[PDB]
Amino acid sequence: KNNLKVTSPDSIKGIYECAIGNFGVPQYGGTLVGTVVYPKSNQKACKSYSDFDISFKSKPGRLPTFVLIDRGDCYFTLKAWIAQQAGAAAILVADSKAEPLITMDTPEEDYLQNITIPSALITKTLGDSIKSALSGGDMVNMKLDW
Amino acid sequence: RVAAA
Repeated sequence: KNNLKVTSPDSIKGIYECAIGNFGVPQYGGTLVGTVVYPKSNQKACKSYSDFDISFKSKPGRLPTFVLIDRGDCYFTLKAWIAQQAGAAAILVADSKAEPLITMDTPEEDYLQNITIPSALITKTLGDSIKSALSGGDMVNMKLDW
Repeated sequence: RVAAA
């Protein structure tokens, strides 16, 4: 029920719908500008990125990292927890089917109250556009106002 | 809708 702004590159800039995850209150409230990274392994973030020696920590003076993550195989909350542990500043979950947006919900059966990073589900189309812009060498910048 | 996964 919210949106987001891809600010770069020109080929895909614009305002896109998205569905904010229904878990965690972001610690540093306000507006967040990031650079989008699509991981080369563990793209569904159901296992820890440490096992892969993969980190999304940004170097001093560079944009915080927004990790693009594919839907599948594990709970949304676990993906947010795993990506948070790898140091992403936010998580975008590309939907697996082309369909209207759904709201990522919490499960029940805990780390849940320890999830802090902004989370959102985007459409498969925007997910595919971002990946193709990145594949072609353009960094994909993005701003979140939630 | 909503979902957990």
